[PDB]
Amino acid sequence: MIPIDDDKLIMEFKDDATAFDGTKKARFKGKGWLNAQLSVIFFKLLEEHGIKTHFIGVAGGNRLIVEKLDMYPLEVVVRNVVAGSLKKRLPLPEGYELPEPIVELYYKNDELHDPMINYYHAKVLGISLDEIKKIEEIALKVNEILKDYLAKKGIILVDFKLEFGKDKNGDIVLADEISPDTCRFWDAKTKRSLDKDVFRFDKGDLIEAYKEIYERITGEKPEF
Amino acid sequence: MIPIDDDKLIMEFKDDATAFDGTKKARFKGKGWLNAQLSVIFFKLLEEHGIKTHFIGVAGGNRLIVEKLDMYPLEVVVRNVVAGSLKKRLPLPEGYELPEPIVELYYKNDELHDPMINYYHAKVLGISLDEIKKIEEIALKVNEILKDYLAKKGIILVDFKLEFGKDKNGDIVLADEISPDTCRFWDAKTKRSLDKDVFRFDKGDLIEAYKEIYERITGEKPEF
Ligand SMILES: Cc1cn([C@H]2C[C@H](O)[C@@H](COP(=O)(O)OP(=O)(O)O)O2)c(=O)[nH]c1=O
Ligand SMILES: Cc1cn([C@H]2C[C@H](O)[C@@H](COP(=O)(O)OP(=O)(O)O)O2)c(=O)[nH]c1=O
Repeated sequence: MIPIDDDKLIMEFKDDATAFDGTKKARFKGKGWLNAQLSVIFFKLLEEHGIKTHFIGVAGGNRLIVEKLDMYPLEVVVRNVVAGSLKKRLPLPEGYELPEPIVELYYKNDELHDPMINYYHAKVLGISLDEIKKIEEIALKVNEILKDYLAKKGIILVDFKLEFGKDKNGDIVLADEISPDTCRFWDAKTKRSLDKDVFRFDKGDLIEAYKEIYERITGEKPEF
Repeated sequence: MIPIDDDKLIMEFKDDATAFDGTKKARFKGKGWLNAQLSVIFFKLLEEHGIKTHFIGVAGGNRLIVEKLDMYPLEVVVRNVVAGSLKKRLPLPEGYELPEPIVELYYKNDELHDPMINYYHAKVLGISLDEIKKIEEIALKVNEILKDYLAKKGIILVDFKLEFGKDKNGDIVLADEISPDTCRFWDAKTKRSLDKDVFRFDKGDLIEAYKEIYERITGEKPEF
C-alpha cells in the first residue's frame, strides 16, 4: 500500500510471511510475485463474473494498481471444509465437509487480536445490517465462482478470507488480495495443503506449494 | 433437574456458585432460595407479557416444576451496557451504553468452552435460520420487559443470558433460570454490581447483594 492520488494506490506484495499473531516470521524469495500474479488471476475471474473488485492494473512485478476505498474493518471468512480455528468452534474434525458454506466476520483490530463478531457488533462498529448482508452475499458468490473454477483444476477450496471497502458511489468493493496466503487450497487427489498452512505447520516447502498452485492454475511454469 | 414424567421435571436451585469455567467455586447459604424466588418472579412477569416460558409451578423452597423441552444447545446473551467479555470483542469501556442491544449466541459445549457462534454455525448444529430469528426476537422482547421493569426499581439491566427449548408443539419456550447468577444488575444511583460479579471479582458480599435485589424487587425482606 503506497498512495498515487485520490482515486488509486499501489499494493505491493512482499516476500515476508507471518503467522500466529506475528510470532512466527520468515521470508520466501518469490512469494510476493506468486501472490501478486494469483490475486490478479482471481480478481480478473471474479470481474468477468460480475464481482466488483479494487483491481485496476499491474504495476510490474509484485505491484498492483488498486482503487482507493473506505475500508470496512472486517475480515470475512467463508468455509466449505472444516480446518483451522473452526475446529475450536464446532466439534468437527479437519476435513469435515460442511452441509453448506459458513461465513464468519472478524473485527480487524490488533489490540483485540481480530475477534469474531456478529451483525450486532458490526452495527455498533457503524456497519448497517444491509451492508453486512450485501457483504455476505458477495462473499458467498465469490465462494461459488472460486470453488468451481478450482475444482475443475483438482483443487479443493477449503476456506478463504476476504476484505471489502466502499467506493465513492457507496458500492461495496472486494479489496485486499486473494492468494495461497489468504485461502486454504487442498489437492483433490491427496488432500495435501497447497497454501500458507505449509508454512504455519511446517508441512514442507512453501515456495514449491505456491508454484504448484500457480502451475496447476495457469498451465505454465512461473517465470519470475 | 430431576425427572417427574414425560411432561415435566423439577429444577432445583443450589447454594453452589462457580465461575471462570469452574476454576472458582464457593457456597453461599440461601443463594439457591433467592435465585429460585427471583426466577419465579421474572418468569411470571414475562408470562403476563406473552412470553412462553417453561415455568409451571413452585415445588417448595428451592425447587420449581418446569416443562420438559427439547433444549437448544445455546446460551443467548443480550447486552445493553458494555461489561464482561464484550470488552474483549469491542474496544469500548465498562459502562459504555450501547446504541442498541447486542445479541450473542454461544454454543453450549464444555469441551470447546462455550464458544461464540453465528447463524451459520447454528445451522450446521441443526438450528434453522427461522428458529434463530424467533429465538433472538424473544430475547430482545424479554430484554425490553425486564429492562423497563427493573429501571422502574432503580436497577440497570446491563446484560443477561437466556436458554431455550422446543415444546411438543414445536414452539420456542424460554428455559433455564433468570437470576442474579445469569444477569448483570447495577444500582442506577451508584453503578455498583448487585449480581454474580460480586463473587466473580470479589466486590463484597454476594448474599447481601442478592438480598438487595430481592428486597428492591419485592418490597419485602427475604424470609427463607
Ligand atoms: C482470520 C484470518 C483468516 N485468514 C484466512 C486463512 C484461512 O484460509 C481462512 C480461515 O482461517 P482460520 O482457520 O480462521 O485462522 P488460522 O489461519 O489462524 O487457522 O481465512 C487470513 O488470511 N487472515 C486472517 O486474519
Ligand atoms: C456466557 C455466559 C453468560 N452468562 C451471563 C452472565 C452475564 O450476565 C452475561 C454476559 O456474560 P459474559 O460477559 O459474556 O461472560 P462472563 O460472565 O464470563 O463475564 O451473560 C451466564 O450466566 N452464563 C454463561 O455461560
